[PDB]
Amino acid sequence: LWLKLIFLPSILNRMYFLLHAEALRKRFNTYLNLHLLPFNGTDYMPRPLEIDYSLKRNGKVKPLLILQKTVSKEHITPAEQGEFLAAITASSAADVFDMERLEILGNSFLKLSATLYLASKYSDWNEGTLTEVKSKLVSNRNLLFCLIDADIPKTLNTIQFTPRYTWLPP
Amino acid sequence: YDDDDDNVNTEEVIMNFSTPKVQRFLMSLKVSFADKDPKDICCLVFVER
Amino acid sequence: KNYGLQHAFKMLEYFKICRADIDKPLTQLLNLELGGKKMRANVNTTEID
Amino acid sequence: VTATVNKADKSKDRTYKTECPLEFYDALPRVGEICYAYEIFLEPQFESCEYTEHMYLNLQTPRNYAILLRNKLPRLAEMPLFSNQGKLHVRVANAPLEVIIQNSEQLELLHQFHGMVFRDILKIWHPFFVLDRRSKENSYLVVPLILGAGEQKCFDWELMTNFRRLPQSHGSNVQQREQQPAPRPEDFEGKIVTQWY
Repeated sequence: LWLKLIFLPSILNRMYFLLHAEALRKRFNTYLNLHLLPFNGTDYMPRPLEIDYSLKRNGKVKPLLILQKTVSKEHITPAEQGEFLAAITASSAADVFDMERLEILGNSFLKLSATLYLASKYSDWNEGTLTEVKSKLVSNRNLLFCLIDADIPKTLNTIQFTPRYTWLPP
Repeated sequence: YDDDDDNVNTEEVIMNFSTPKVQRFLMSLKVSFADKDPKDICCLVFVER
Repeated sequence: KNYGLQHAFKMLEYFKICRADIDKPLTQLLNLELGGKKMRANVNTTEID
Repeated sequence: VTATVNKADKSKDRTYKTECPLEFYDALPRVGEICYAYEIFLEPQFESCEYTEHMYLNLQTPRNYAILLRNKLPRLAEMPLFSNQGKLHVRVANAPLEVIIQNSEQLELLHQFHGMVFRDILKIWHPFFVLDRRSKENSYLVVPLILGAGEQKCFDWELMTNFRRLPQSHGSNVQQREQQPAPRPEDFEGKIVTQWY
């Protein structure tokens, strides 16, 4: 029991942010009306977290997966709780995963979506002002404000776990 | 010749090759701040020379 | 990564990054219109060729 | 967005009031209410060997601890931990243990043991820490478990009524060691000892 209690603070600190990730997962699934699916309903089976081994301290064209599941719904996969936890966990928290790899795809999608939205909305503008407005939309300040007003930064995992020094037990 | 582990060998040599004044000082230091938070302690040592 | 672009477009409505409208929903950005006065759809293809 | 004054300080940051998960809020168990305990199971992944026999064997013993809440947890993903002997797998049981606390002193014993673990076994304690009864943010308990009747498990009351605080390690001189009873192997098997000399 002493050996098992040695690991207790780490387990509790992971459970904290796993519960935050579950909250985010359920909230986003419900907002998309996808919460009634067999995958995402009461029968959700969370897959175990996966080690991101890329981290430093750890004839024919193949169809693209995201586009494959964009047009056909049979390839839709449940949004994993571990994936949301990785999205929340910053690199400063010296955990075994971070938000870096997801951020690349998220940034690319945000840029593409803002570009198409502005092009469809303001089709009678020159390229210069469209580029400027897009740079404003995807700027750090805009994303910062529009995530602060979503009450997300109160649930982020961004500090290294030093239980003895900067941690308050339950 | 006592052992090969240097980390405890330093403690051993310090404990053997010091007068009981230094030994008792170090032991009182160890038992005073065994596993505490460095921000939780603030101490002074007054010596003459 | 989990739901494709069509569902991911709705998230920008959640974060208020892209303001929605009755005429152009966010789910239909894949239906981009190269509209405006800059295009002339009545021109016969011989002039282009 | 018009003003350009705030474009210089690209390296700013802000202070945010953190908030616990909704489950952990107001999760302190109460007398005469149903509370749920989720046992924590540790699965050692590394292959057993002469160096890692103790860590492999001990972690598989069914004397685990749980986490005690008023609120009900969702299903949690299995999680990896890296001990010095290798990798670990930790899972939280999806089916909670449902019990009721019918004694204020019983709850006091539970919460005293919870405070004891951090104060002594893990030494997380600080001079200003206080045992919290406010039943507010981040308030839940940790309780040990032992096998009872059948496959069901229960609270391990004897350890908590015995270990309110860890006894301080004190040596014995020859005089007082003489009449101390002869040590028995059963009293040392699977226990914790320390070299006081």
